[PDB]
Amino acid sequence: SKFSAKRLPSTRLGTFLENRVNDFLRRQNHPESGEVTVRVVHASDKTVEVKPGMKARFVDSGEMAESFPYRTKALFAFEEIDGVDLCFFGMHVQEYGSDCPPPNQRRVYISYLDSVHFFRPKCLRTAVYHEILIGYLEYVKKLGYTTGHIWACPPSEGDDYIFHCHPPDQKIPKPKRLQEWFKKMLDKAVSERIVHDYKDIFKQATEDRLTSAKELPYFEGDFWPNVLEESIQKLYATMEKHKEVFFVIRLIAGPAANSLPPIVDPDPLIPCDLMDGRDAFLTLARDKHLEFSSLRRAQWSTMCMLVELHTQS
Ligand SMILES: CC(C)(COP(=O)(O)OP(=O)(O)OC[C@H]1O[C@@H](n2cnc3c(N)ncnc32)[C@H](O)[C@@H]1OP(=O)(O)O)[C@@H](O)C(=O)NCCC(=O)NCCS
Ligand SMILES: CC(=O)Nc1cccs1
Repeated sequence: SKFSAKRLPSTRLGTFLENRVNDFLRRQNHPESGEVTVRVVHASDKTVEVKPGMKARFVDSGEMAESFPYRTKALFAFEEIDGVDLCFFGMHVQEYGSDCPPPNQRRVYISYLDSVHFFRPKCLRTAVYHEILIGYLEYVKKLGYTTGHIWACPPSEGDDYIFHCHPPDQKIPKPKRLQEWFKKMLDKAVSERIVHDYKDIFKQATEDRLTSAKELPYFEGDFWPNVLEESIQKLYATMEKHKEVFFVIRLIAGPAANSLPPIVDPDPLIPCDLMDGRDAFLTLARDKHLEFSSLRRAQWSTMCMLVELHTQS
């Protein structure tokens, strides 16, 4: 195909992730594995605005920035199966750099991740997802982001985070399973000296000696900004109750976290309105019936998705 995944423009981030995954695959040496291609298909500058209640309380008094700048990225992984691309993994992230005001400085937030379970061989699928995620943490660490933030909430039945119409026998993990799955990924990263340690949001706030909501990171679309608006101590109660779902991941700790030079992202902006957050691709897939429910349909949908990405106005 003149519209292959591999022909999508390369990025340092995508190159870094795909090389990590394919090196994992070379080590495993399984006869059914096919080459993985990771492409960043959207990167744009955004700002998240403090909502009214929090603004009135902390912004207007000069205690908190009014908004926080970030870059959003969308990336996708593809495996070559039978000389045909298959998109099997996607993620959108929010990256708050070194000039972003506290509390958000040098943090990354994983907005959404999703998958379609046709990776071959099946016995390496989870392992490959973990390699992608560990790579992403490794990469942002190298650039100088200090902390990663992951929300482990599975989609409710019939809801698709990124890919329209999942396979009917692709089970959706319960929250306990997904939380353990993230722990498994983070433990591997700990072993590899990528992650220093990780904590749920309640344990984090406690160890941080947080006493004011103005000190919690404030991300676009996250649970916490909405919780904070309703509130306007009871907050600490709500952090305890939902603590299992919210991982705070320390990449760089202690003194080496405060002497850092500015973060320099070597990758350019990538305008792609189709991939500016998850809604537009779901809308396109719903309208054009790009389903991901069987290997065959997913390959066809992948091919259509690729054509769109290559031919974007
Ligand atoms: C998160 C995700 C990528 C992990 O996929 P994965 O590595 O294959 O891990 P899962 O936990 O889904 O599946 C592993 C195994 O547990 C099984 N399993 C999953 N959910 C299950 C359930 N509710 N009951 C019983 N078994 C289940 C799977 O069938 C699979 O079994 P197998 O590999 O022996 O066939 C995938 O579940 C997914 O795309 N989920 C939807 C998106 C999402 O939850 N995003 C979360 C954070 S934004
Ligand atoms: C405020 C906060 O830490 N939000 C989080 C989002 C995801 C994991 S932790």
